[PDB]
Amino acid sequence: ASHEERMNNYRKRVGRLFMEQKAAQPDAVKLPSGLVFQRIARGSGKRAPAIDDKCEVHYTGRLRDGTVFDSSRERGKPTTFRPNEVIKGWTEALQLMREGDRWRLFIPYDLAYGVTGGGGMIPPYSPLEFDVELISIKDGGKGRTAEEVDEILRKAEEDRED
Ligand SMILES: CC(C)C[C@H](NC(=O)[C@@H]1CCCCN1S(=O)(=O)Cc1ccc(F)cc1)C(=O)NCc1cccnc1
Ligand code: NA
Ligand code: NA
Ligand code: NA
Ligand code: NA
Repeated sequence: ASHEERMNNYRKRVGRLFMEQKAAQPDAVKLPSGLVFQRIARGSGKRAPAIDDKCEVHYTGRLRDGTVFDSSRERGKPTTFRPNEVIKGWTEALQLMREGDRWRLFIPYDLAYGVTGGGGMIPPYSPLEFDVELISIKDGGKGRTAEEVDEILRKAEEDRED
């Protein structure tokens, strides 16, 4: 095995251990895609964004070792994204969040920057950790209802072992 293969095998191994350890947290929820989240706060909003709604958020992104690769909080002002403009783990999570929700997201590499990595700071095969707060959705949000979301999340917890 070449060095690159051995290095990426290592990256995949420790990344998978990280994902497993975070999914085993009692308040963590694992979704079928592989996305894991913990609720930091439950918002009072009643609608999740649609795939093309503009979401105002505060976030901090960290690698498995805690290194911060990007943070709107450090910039002192929120950032606005649509779900269809962001990595797959965020696209999925945002459509399951309502205004005021604050989540810790644990994103496996295949729902993040994948085999190439990104930004110079995220190497190949990196899981990512985000603390994300959904502050507002432009014009209220045209996605799932709070009740639709909660059923998905309830049912997701039920079928964890499946
Ligand atoms: C301007 C922004 C809309 C772009 C967007 N950003 C993100 O989706 C993530 C999550 C949301 C917060 C922002 N970040 S981030 O903080 O992780 C970026 C980052 C990475 C590495 C680093 F070193 C520093 C920062 C992006 O990349 N989309 C392209 C794409 C889509 C699907 C698959 N792959 C790539
Ligand atoms: Na971390
Ligand atoms: Na939610
Ligand atoms: Na990644
Ligand atoms: Na990566």
